[PDB]
Amino acid sequence: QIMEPHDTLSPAQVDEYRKNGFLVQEHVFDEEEIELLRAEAAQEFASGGERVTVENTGIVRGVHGCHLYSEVFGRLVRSPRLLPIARQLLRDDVYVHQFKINAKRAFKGEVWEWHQDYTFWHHEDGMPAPRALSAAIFLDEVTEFNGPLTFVPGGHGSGMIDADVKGEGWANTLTASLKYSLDVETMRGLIERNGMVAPKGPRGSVLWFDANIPHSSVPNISPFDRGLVLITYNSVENKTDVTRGTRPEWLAARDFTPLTALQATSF
Ligand SMILES: O=C(O)CCC(=O)C(=O)O
Ligand code: PRO
Ligand SMILES: [Fe+3]
Repeated sequence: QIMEPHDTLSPAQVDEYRKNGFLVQEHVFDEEEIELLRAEAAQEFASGGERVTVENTGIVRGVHGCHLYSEVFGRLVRSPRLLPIARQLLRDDVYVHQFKINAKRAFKGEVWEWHQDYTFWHHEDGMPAPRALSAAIFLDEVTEFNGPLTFVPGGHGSGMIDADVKGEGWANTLTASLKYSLDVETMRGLIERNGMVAPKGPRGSVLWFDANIPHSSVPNISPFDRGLVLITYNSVENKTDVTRGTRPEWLAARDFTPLTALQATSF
């Protein structure tokens, strides 16, 4: 049987990723593949227990660490459409630091405050450097009006930015109101210098973005959902210092075994 040979990014695509801190590949997965991922996401929301977050409404907001519990999601992170590019960009073997599905229901979502993901991973999880990235799979078309991820392009180039801390514990690392949000003034400067961009794309697209790029999103006023599957790949050399870790495995992985690609089988 045959998997399609590993595809990697072009030099131009790599350059664009390093400069901007994000990159969209359209139509990586087809509709049937997206429907399978959507059905598995629904199962995870229903059966995820303590791994599930909820929104004012008690409506499901997020589920975490699904690659450890779902055979489908365990295979997805090894996909030949994903793993080769993560290896290319991080210039290493890689593993999954974090996995989450963020629902942003039609008419329903919440405001994710400005943040850098690395700030959490560094301070909560002991990630020593920002040699990590996230792949966001669009389960639905992402538009202007359904609460797209919004970035400051080039905003990753200064590194970790000083952030207000709010409360001990980790409960508020997954909430609308975030543990590390960005100085109102620091953001103004960044945006005045670099601007703001919300990448769009059809269902089945993949949005790659740097661990350190500032991002945000608003509620969904469209009649259409905005499901994102977010896979955070980390360089194996950049494995986190488990002695400085504070969160469970379904938020911050502790098995640093290098991922290998999915091969074709008869089942
Ligand atoms: O789903 C969103 O709009 C925000 C996701 C995010 O930035 C995060 O979970 O860190
Ligand atoms: O706590 C975490 O790791 C994720 C990434 C930043 C927001 N929540
Ligand atoms: Fe984030």
